[PDB]
Formats: sequence, structure tokens, C-alpha cells
Amino acid sequence: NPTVKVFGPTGTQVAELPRPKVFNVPLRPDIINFVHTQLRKCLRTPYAVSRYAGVQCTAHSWGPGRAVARLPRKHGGIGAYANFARGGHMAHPTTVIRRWCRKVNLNQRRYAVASALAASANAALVEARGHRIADVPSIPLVVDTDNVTKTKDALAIIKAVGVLRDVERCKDSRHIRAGRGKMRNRRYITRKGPLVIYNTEDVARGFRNLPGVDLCHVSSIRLLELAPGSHPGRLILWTKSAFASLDDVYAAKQNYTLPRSCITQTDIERILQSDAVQKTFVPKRDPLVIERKVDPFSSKEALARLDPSGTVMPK
Amino acid sequence: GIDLKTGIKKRKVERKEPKSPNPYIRLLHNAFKVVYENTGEDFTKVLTKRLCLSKTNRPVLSVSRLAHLMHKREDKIAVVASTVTNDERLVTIPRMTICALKFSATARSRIEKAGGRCMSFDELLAEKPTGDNCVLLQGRRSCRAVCKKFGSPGRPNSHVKPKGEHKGRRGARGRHSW
Amino acid sequence: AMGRNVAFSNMRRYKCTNKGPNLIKNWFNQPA
Amino acid sequence: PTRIRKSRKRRGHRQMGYGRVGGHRKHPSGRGKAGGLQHKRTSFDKYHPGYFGKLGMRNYHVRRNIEYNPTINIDKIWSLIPEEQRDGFLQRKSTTEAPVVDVTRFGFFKVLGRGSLPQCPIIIKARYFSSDAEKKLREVGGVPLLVP
Amino acid sequence: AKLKNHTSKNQNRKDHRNGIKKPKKSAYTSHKGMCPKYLRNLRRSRANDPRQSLR
Amino acid sequence: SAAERATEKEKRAALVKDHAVKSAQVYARYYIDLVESEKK
Amino acid sequence: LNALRIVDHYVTYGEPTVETIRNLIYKRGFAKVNGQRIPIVDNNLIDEQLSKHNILCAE
RNA sequence: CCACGCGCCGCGGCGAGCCCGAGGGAGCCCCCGCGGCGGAGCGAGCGCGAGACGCCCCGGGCCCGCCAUGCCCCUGCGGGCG
Repeated sequence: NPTVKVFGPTGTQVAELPRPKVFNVPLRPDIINFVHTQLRKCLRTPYAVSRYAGVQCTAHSWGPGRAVARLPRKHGGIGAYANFARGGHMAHPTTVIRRWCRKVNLNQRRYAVASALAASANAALVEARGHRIADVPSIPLVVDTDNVTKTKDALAIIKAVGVLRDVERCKDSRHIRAGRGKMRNRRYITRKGPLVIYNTEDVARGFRNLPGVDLCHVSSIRLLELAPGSHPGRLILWTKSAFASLDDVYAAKQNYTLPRSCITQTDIERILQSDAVQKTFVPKRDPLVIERKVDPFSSKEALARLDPSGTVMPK
Repeated sequence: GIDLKTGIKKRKVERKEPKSPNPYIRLLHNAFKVVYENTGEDFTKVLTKRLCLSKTNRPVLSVSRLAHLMHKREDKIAVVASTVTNDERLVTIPRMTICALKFSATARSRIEKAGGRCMSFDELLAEKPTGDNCVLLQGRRSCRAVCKKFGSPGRPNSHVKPKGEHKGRRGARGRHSW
Repeated sequence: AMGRNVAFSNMRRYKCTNKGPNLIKNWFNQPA
Repeated sequence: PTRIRKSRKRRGHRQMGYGRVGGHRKHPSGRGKAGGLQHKRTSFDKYHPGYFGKLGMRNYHVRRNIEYNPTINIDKIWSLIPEEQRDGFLQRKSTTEAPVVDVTRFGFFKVLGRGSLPQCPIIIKARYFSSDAEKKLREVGGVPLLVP
Repeated sequence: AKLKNHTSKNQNRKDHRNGIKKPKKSAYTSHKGMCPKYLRNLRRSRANDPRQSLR
Repeated sequence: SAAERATEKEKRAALVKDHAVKSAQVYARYYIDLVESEKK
Repeated sequence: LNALRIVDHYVTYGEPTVETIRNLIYKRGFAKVNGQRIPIVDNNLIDEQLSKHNILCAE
């Protein structure tokens, strides 16, 4: 398989890393959605109303014949203990006893992590996921950094390898959020940008602050990070050690064989463009002429179409 | 005001495009639909429908039944509609060429050792669109246990089974009990 | 399948909901 | 999910698909499986024969482990051997170095017969042998030895 | 309260909606109810020679 | 392959049009026959 | 005819003269070919489906 | 509405398999991770335990148990074969 190209902090080093095979696994958007929605819902904090909410007050129904609507009422006659009443218990109370987590079987979760990484290698998928990769020279961008602890020296690698545009737009947004979110402890939405994967090459100190950059170990690649917003196609930058260890991490699973590669839409279309099946195709019957109906009697021509001998009768 | 009711008996519901969100599976039906539209070859027509069937309707045709099915003519390619999973009950399996939507990891190994080729459906489209030298087989669709407990256990003319443990003499011992 | 072919349910009826010695438990304390 | 359900579409349709002449009232005909032999006899009988009535001898506390009897069909005995040895034991044949399968340690106690063992000498070692099983095994050449 | 008793009005339309369904070929010639001796003769004879379902 | 229109289409349309003319005249002769055949 | 007598109250019936047969088949004549209602505006249509019963033309 | 039991149905992974169980791991979304459910039934039990076909589907024919029974016989109201 063509060796990927390792780019140095300013210009490519003479380093070629064989494409790890995880990249050829089919890109299934369906599985990468099912695994994600379930995985994110897995990480939630339960919300409910008080069990003693509304039921705290005391109301014995006034009852029919006193002209009061029939609803439990307090000493004066105030609405209580009803969803339609002010201060009453919501008839169906919310619950802390919910299935907050939606479990996924291990094979399926690993399937998706591979599917996202292989979509990431497709350059087109990243562009669609709203990343300005036109500058980045070769995706997967394996940028060899021994160690970076200074933010400026990290900016340096990102600017030189054409990631500058992506990082700039992550700071450029940072708008205040829309709706009740501000008061709920999520005041700022910083648009997500590139993801840097490291294997013992410390890049944590230098790349953590910059906005839109997230750092993960090769050993753990969290789906929520591999696809922001349940969409596959992240801008991915790899420290040399991490990219080299991809096919090594992918042999740690005792029985995880990679999912078999499928065929793309273009290749199946090429198979139908192929003369093999073009030869099998044979022309069918010619479509039957339908037309519209006009009175033959009114026009000599229609009478001619229906009967040639009949039309010449007037002479 | 047309009374067309007497002539017909109502529309019939049938799958047209596989509902599976698997992109790869939609692509293959679309291809066998392009091929079927151009040439009316029936193999192509059944192929289109078999991909369209439900994941329960399409059954597992294990290699041992496959070998028994093709024992007379192993040369003929067999296009199994669904997942082929090998059965180790048949110790030795003969050379066979089978085109299936999925092959189990164990199955691939058994036909590979047997010198047989497990060619994928895309390869089938490339080589044999017509289905020449190809027989389209499928497993027992009635294999499912849910198919066995379907029905009305109780009424004498069912010969099916009640769902549960029951532990009840009433009705169990003969048509004269109950 | 409301009736017709259904199994007999093996569910013991929920006990002590409104009051009771806190029968229910939740596993939210397990991450911690 | 909450958005995609029959219930949401039915909002705006009065009694919400439970009918007008008879609505969804609380516990309409019984709480539980009530009416076993009276009001709901026709449903219980048409589908679940044998709901009511004692039948078997009662063992107050069964010893579950003693009751366990995993049984391996005399076809799957051979596929217990892995393929680095499966090819060899069959190709060689030979009584002197014949394969010996201890189904006890593989996790079964009694052998049953449901097929044909491949024609190679084999010494099965198990807790008990089924008549069909031993008849086929002895004929193939194989001997059934009882395990301790 | 005095109520209706029994009347077949409308029952005919319901039944003939798509009804009059033939009983099916499997029960057209089923072996239930046949002479016990006839059954043993048919099974033993078929087994020998051409219909050797036997091995 | 697309000579289907030239092959027995203008020719088949001509065959039908011409034979319609001959059929058109004899048919009319039978219809005229009824007015007197039954009358005589 | 026996069927007609059973359902006479709805229908109406008589022997059709050649010109009624002509005008109906020429001015309101429609074809059931392929289950559609293609209008028969030209001689070719009759031939495509009724040649095998020797009905080459509308006349 | 939410929970959990159930019966179907549509998907997704895998396949005589399959299984984020509690847990353990400097790990949090990642790695490892049993009982379980099937794979064999039937019989109240002693217990005994399916090959033979077949694109599918339907029957038909057979085989397994629970029953009766006729023979033959070993190690024996035990085994075999009807």
C-alpha cells in the first residue's frame, strides 16, 4: 500500500509510513451514526422532578353538588394535586429511573472507530465536514514532532502544514450561544477543528490551550472526538509514533479482525460501465405511440389515418 | 363513480428497494435493477428480490448443506443470497465457488483450504450478470423457532406448541382432557 | 400481539413505590 | 424516540385512537390474568393450553448440578479436535497412535448419535455412550471407553 | 335494559367480502380418517422398488 | 439496431394501409348487399 | 341474454347499425392495450395488438 | 410519559455461535472481563435420546421419546430387531 508522507515542522521529512490497514475498512455512515448517538447518550447526567413535588400540600376533593369543579382543593378552595391546576403534580412526573445509557456490543463500537478513521483518510469527507484542508498537503497528515511544550512552537507546526486556516476559524467564532443554554453553564460555542493523536510524544502541554484542537492517545480514540456532531470526517494530525502504532494498536484486540473492505459506488458503476455487462444488455420493444384522440370526421387527415380508401370517397 | 371494486381484490404491499441503511447493500440492488431493467433475465429478477428480502427472510445456508446441494455439480457457481457460516460437522468440504453477501471467518478458511473460491457479489456482477453456470439457492426460511411457535396451540388441528412452561394438566392429555 | 399468542408474564408486581423502605436502587454511583 | 411515535401523530384526534363509544378507561376487564376459567376461558384455551392444573411429581429442592447432562452428538465429537491435528489424525488412520477425545474435559458427559463420524479409528472417553452412538462408533473402527 | 337478540343482517356481506376461500389442496386428500389397513398397504408398497425413500 | 423503424415499420405500416384500402372496399360491398339481399 | 334479463332494470340494449358501430369506434373508441386507455387515432394501433386475430385495420 | 415483563416486526453487528455482567486496569467514549442464552428433544417419572431425502414453500416418507406389542439374544423384567 502506498506509504503515507510524514511532514516535518517546516517541510516534509524523508519519512514514509506504510498505510496502516485500518484505513481501508469501509466507510459506513449508518453504523458510525448508531454507535455515536448511543455512545454520547451513554454519557449523561440524570434529570428529574422531586418525588414529593406537589404532593406536599393537603387537599381533600370538595366533591360534586357544591358547584366547585371536581378537583382536590385546599382550605380556601384553591386548585391542587392536578396537572391542570396551578401548583399541582405534573400528572406523569419525570423520572430518574430512565435508561440514560444505551449499551452497544463491543464489536459494533470498534467497527465505528475504524469506520471514522478511514473516512478521515478520505480527504473529501473532511472537506464536507467543514474543514479547510485545501492548504494541508497530504491527508492523513503525519507531522513528526518529537515534543512540543510551547504553544507558539505548536502554532508553528500547524501554520506551516496548512492547518493555520482551520485553527484561525476556531478562534474567530466563539460567539455567545443561542437560547437558555447561556444560563445552563454552556455560554460559548467554539467551532471544533483539528485533532492531534500522540504516542508518548508529549504534545499535550503545547497544543491543549489553542482553540478547536483536542489531543487523544492512539490507544484510545473516542468516537465523539473522531466524529464531531455524529458526522464522520475529522481533520486529523498524527505524531509519527502514533501513526506508526496504528496497525500495532489494531492487533491488541484479541479477536478483532478488521471488517472486510466493500466496493465504492464509482467502482460498482465502473463494473456496469464495463463492456461485460454492457454486452448482456439487449434493446427491448420500441415504446407504443399513445397520442390524443381527435374526431376523424372533422378532419380529412384523421379520416385518412383511420381509413385511406374512405378518405378519397368525396370525388 | 366507477365500481372497480368487483374486478380487483385491493393492492398488494411488496418491498421495492431494500430498506437496509447499509449503503453497500442498496448499491447492489440498484445494480441488479439496472441489469434487470435492460435484460429481463429471470436470474437477474430473483437476484433483485432476494437482496430486497428482510434480514429474517434471507437465511443461513451453511457450507455442509451447500455441499450436499451441489454434490452433483460442484463446478456450477452457487449464488447464496445470505450469510454462509461453515459447519464443522462435515469434516472435509469439496471445492466450491459460492457468491454470498457475507462469509464467516471460519467459512472463508474452510473453502480456501478446500481450493474453493468464495467470490463476493461485486465479483459476480463483473463476471456473470446473467447468472450463466449459476444456481441461486437459499436456506430454509422456516428454520426460525418463531416460525414453529406461530399459530393457535389449543385447537386440535394446529400441532404447534404453547409459549411458556404451562405445567398444566387441563388440555394437555389428549383431546378428551379439557 | 395484545393477546392471541403471548407468554405468561414472569414479572412480580412492583412493591413499595409511594412509601416503603427505599426498595429501588440506581447504578449512577458506579462510575465514581 | 420521543419525536417518532404513533402517539405524537394522534395528537389532535380526540380520544387519541382508543375509540369514542368505549374509551381507554382504567383496568377495563381485569387486573392481572383475571378470568382464567370464567370470562377469559376462550382466550386462555385457544392459545395457552395447560395454564391450570397440577401434573408432575414434586421435587421440593432439585439439585441443579446433578441434573446437568450436556450431550455431544457423535458428529461434533470430531470437530472438537483443532485443524492442525484434524487433518493429521484422519489422513494417518492407524490404530497405534489413534486420536483419543476426552469429552469430559471438553465439557460434556454423555455422547448421543445424530450423524456419521468420519471413517477414522477414534477412542472416545466420556461418562456414558448412547446405543445409537456406540453402534456407529464401533462400526467406524472406534472404541467407546468409559472415563473416570 | 331490553336489548337486541340475534339477526344475520350484514353477516352475508362481511363473509363474501373476499370470502368463499377453497379449503386448500393439502386437506383435499389428507390421510386423516382413512382405513388403517389401507395406510399400511400404501406405505409398505411405495417403499419397495421405485419410491425407495429407504436407503 | 435502430433500423427497427426502417425494417418492417414503414413497410408494415404500408402493408396495413394498402390492405386496409382493399378491405375498405369489399366490406362496403357486403353492407350494400344487405339492403337488397334481404329485400329480394 | 339470460344474464341481461337478470340485470335489465339498469341497462338498455338494441341491435347496433353499422354507422353506430363506426361512429362509436371512430369518435369514442379507446384501446385496453397494456392496461392503459391509449386512444386509437390511427390504423397502426389496431394492427399492433389485433393482427394475430386478423384485424389488420380499424375498418 | 417513564420503567420492567411479554409477543411480534424492522435494522445494525457477528455466526454454532454470541454476550460494554459485576469487576479489574494511571484508564474515562479505551483495554481485559463470567454466570447466561443457545447447540436436542420427549417423558409423570426409571430416564432414554433424531439422518433419509429436500432452491425455497407445502405435504409425503422416515427417525427420537412417551406408549402397546411380536420375535431374537449377549454382559440380561437388561440389549437388539421389527
